[PDB]
Amino acid sequence: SKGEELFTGVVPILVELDGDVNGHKFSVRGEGEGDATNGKLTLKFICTTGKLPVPWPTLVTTLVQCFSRYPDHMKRHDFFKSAMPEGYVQERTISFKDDGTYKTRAEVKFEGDTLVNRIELKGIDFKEDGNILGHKLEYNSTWGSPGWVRLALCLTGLVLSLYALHVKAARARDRDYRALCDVGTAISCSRVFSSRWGRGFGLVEHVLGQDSILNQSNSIFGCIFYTLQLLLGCLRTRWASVLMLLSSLVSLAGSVYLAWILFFVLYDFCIVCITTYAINVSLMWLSFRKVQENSHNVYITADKQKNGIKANFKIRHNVEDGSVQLADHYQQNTPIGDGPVLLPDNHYLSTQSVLSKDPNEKRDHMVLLEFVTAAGITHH
Ligand SMILES: O=c1oc2ccccc2c(O)c1[C@@H]1C[C@H](c2ccc(-c3ccc(Br)cc3)cc2)Cc2ccccc21
Repeated sequence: SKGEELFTGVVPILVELDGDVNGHKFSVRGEGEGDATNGKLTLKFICTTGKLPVPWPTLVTTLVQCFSRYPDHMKRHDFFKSAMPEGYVQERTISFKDDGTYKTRAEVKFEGDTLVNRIELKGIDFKEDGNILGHKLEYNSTWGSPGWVRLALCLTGLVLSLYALHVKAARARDRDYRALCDVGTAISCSRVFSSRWGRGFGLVEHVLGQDSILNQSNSIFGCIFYTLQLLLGCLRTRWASVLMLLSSLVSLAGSVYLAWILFFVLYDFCIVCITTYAINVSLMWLSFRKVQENSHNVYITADKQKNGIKANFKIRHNVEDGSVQLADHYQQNTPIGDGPVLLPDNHYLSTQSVLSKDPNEKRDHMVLLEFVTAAGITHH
């Protein structure tokens, strides 16, 4: 498109936002530059009116997708640049799960040589004690609380594993030892932990032999697994999530095997064992949700009725208590001008945002670096 010529260099950016969230009025001004050749944005935003009444992370998506890097084989699908310099109107509804909603209307267009994004934001139905108005979101932390749920699951698993280790040793030292989980008759955790399936899962010896250092009491692996699940729950990185997921998958396989041993080999309804299986299913589901979460591609489709595009996507904001706050985004873009625009095939934008602080800035502010690449259409 002709608009493309406006983005091959470095372009100055002005962002102006007037907002009202549950009657708390505020204004933001941002300035910086966009480098669409590298899909890169660098901006600093200031709350001009005082303290921002919502967390800065919740405004990132509202505060110029014309600066996305569209690979060359996708140049025909870049609506945003094709609508320039005349610009486009961008409207969103952002639904914060179990909380309020933002509605935004922005005009994005060139004024002289500056790409200007002017935005009106209305927020309603937010909870004063919630994560948004209550300022409970992490700004950019790389480590934090694991959350009450993960903590309960992992400490319970760890405590049970430690007790199983203790039980195995005590029963090895006294045939008449009775554990708290020795309920009687057909329920003896002592017998379970003392069986060959209680060491190396009854499998290690058959691959690594019985001498191996990996042929440890199951509860040792349990201690390690629950401790690492909790510690990885303190990390805010993709790789910690993938590790949690893979280890949960292993724990799933092992739990099903051990349950089979319980019911068809040992004939023992081991309540503490079943409890660890339930904890393992819980952690499996948590790591599954985690891996899903925060991928956050912006899914774009053409809206021929408005000569524009629509998009939808999910943002996950880390909460200081270790939980996550979903922000479900619905988006529409319509050209301001009457000249031709590109209507794309289905695709998505992959976005990475880095939030930081200006050590010399005393006003409430956010420094933002952003990298966005178009994808979702195979180059073949
Ligand atoms: O101890 C046991 O003896 C048995 C002998 C016969 C039949 C059943 C069992 C039994 O049900 C287990 C489970 C094994 C569990 C555990 C949980 C997770 C992992 C683990 C997960 C992922 C990765 Br990666 C590595 C290890 C290992 C063990 C730890 C544990 C702790 C207390 C009580 C029971 C158990």
